[PDB]
Amino acid sequence: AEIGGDHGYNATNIAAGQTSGAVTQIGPAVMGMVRRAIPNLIAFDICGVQP
Amino acid sequence: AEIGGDHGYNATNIAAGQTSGAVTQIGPAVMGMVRRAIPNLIAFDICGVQP
Amino acid sequence: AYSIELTQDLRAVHGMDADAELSGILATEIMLEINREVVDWINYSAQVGKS
Amino acid sequence: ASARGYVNIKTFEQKLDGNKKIEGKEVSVAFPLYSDVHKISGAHYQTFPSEKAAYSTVYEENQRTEWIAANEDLWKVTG
Amino acid sequence: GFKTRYGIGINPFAESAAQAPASRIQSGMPSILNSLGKNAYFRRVYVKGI
Amino acid sequence: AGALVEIAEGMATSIAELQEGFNGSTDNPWNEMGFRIDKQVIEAKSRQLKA
Amino acid sequence: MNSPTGQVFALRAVYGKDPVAAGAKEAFHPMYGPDAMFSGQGAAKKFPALA
Amino acid sequence: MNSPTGQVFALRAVYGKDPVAAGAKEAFHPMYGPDAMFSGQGAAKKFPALA
Amino acid sequence: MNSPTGQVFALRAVYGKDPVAAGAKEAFHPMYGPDAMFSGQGAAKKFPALA
Repeated sequence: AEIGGDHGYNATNIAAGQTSGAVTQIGPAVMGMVRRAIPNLIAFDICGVQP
Repeated sequence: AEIGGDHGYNATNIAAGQTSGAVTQIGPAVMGMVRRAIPNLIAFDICGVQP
Repeated sequence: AYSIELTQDLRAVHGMDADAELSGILATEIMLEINREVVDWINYSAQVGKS
Repeated sequence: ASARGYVNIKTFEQKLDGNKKIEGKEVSVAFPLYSDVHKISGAHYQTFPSEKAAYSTVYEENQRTEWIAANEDLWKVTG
Repeated sequence: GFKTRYGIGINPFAESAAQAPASRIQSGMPSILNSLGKNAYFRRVYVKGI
Repeated sequence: AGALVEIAEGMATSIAELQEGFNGSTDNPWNEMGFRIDKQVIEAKSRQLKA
Repeated sequence: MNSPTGQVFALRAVYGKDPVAAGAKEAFHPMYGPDAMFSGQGAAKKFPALA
Repeated sequence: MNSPTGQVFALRAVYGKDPVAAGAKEAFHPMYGPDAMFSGQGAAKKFPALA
Repeated sequence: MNSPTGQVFALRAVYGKDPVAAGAKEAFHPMYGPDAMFSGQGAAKKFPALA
């Protein structure tokens, strides 16, 4: 009666592949890295430049 | 001084990619699977088969 | 001041440069500040309105 | 605490023999300990994971020989 | 009988009101801690008096 | 109320020139920026019925 | 999701020399602005927190 | 090892209906012979341990 | 109505194993939403009625 088992649903147990069942999987694939936006400038029409 | 850090050398903290430094890596990748060898038979010449 | 032990493995695991990530966020941070400066002096140097 | 997960085995008691029972026992196990050692099959149970231990009998990260004696105790036949 | 398996996920940066994630390996399953009332993407308003 | 206003300014070219131990001066480090890279993990849950 | 348990990273740009630290400000944060003088006078002298 | 922290699997062939269990006899083990009636009489009746 | 006594059937989609029974809920009901864990977690345990 081989049980497939699940991860604990814990965040650590998954990242390790640790599984209550028989098999311990490799790892949690990758769905890709999310970065944070780079914010916008007000430009300079508000103030004279004069390099 | 952005530090690269290490896995804790703990067995879980590696498989989870948890890392003391900035970056938490993906995971261990894989070095391949090791199975266990099947033993060897003594065959039948020691006892008359006689189906 | 990033680290040499980081760029090795971060390039291995994530493929990112770990340099142009810092030079990207410093050169961007000096601009986002020099832009938030000349807005701050507008708000700083402005008379109280509705007065 | 276990800090990871709790696999919760609830055995359901039954009449094995004349005027005898296999007592159903609510028990919780720290998930890493559970995946390592569990003997439960054919034991008339049902299991679920939970972030906190869902039964009053709790086994943390480190017991081992204390737990190894508890799971095989799920088969104890009392009258 | 039928069986399906799906699973749900929460957008990292969901909260975005916090400069740091906790624990740095953090379940993306919606839970009371991370996902309850904390998504910056969804803003809910009970309208009364209709 | 205008009591406590909000500004952004520069760095005097006398201080910025010698910065972090030039010309005998000391105790005045530069400011730095890192990056972090933390991860998340999800799990698949099941569902099912009968007739 | 092809294999169970996806995972997704997140790159926080964190400044102040400690990418992972208690209460280390995030760099480009849609909510919170860039600290106006950080590159600037803020690096030359330490300004007293307002309490 | 190209990327840090490789990982190797191991597949134990376990019998007794519970792949992961307390003292679950491994199937094909160079040390230990197979219990010669497991398939056989040992499944029909239970033989008492010797103590 | 071409002949006395018409008749009209009605197919209730009723769930819970009893096509006819006491208060067995109808499946696709314009009023009542489908209980969203019935297939799901709701079949693993019985959630305590709220009273």
